[PDB]
Amino acid sequence: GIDPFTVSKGEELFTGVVPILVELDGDVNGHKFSVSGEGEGDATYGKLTLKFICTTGKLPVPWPTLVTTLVQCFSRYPDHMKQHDFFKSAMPEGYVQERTIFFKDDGNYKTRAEVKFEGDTLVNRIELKGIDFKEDGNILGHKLEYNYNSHNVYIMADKQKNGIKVNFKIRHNIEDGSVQLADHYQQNTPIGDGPVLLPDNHYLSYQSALSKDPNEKRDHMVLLEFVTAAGIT
Ligand SMILES: [Br-]
Ligand SMILES: [Br-]
Ligand SMILES: [Br-]
Ligand SMILES: [Br-]
Repeated sequence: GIDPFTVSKGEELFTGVVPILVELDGDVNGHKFSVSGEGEGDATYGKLTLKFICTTGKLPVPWPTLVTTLVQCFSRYPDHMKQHDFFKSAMPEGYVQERTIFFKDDGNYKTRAEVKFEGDTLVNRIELKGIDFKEDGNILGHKLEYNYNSHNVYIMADKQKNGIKVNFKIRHNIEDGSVQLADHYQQNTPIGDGPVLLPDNHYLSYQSALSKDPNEKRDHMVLLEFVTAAGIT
């Protein structure tokens, strides 16, 4: 645990608007890149507003393939489900979020992130490793639409890791009208040793919109996103 006093513990840190910083270093089939993002989250409304920039030049993969990787503590948990909010309960010390993302008939991403507070800022620091991609596939060939769909993200307790398991399927729209499936396997573990809320089975409901900043000439993505916990009552 932490200094008891630490003015705000877990949920108390998210009652207002919180600045967010995201830092990602990636390597996909040897194409190395980095991304930074900045914005804010308002968990009362499940609301995220973020702008991401590829800091190394051109992004070697489509932006939509990075949305899931690039802060589930900003989810709106209904009052009646407050006891199932693992993500906020881990704060401020935070949690490790690990994924494997299988792109159907193509490669996989494996990601490891630490999500925690650094002062007033909620920070998501990620490493991403992609292998087994087709150089002419939908990912390295940049054949995905710059858009995003709504999804449910399914959560269960992992009592052995004092954490959670998460799984879900993302369907990316291909430029020919077809669909590129990306199956997500996820686990989160607290960084601290204190108690955390281990949830009953439930899900998060996501809506996401991607756009561009008309005055931004670097390779970038503007993201608006709303996230709401559901599935209990
Ligand atoms: Br793109
Ligand atoms: Br999120
Ligand atoms: Br969109
Ligand atoms: Br469920």
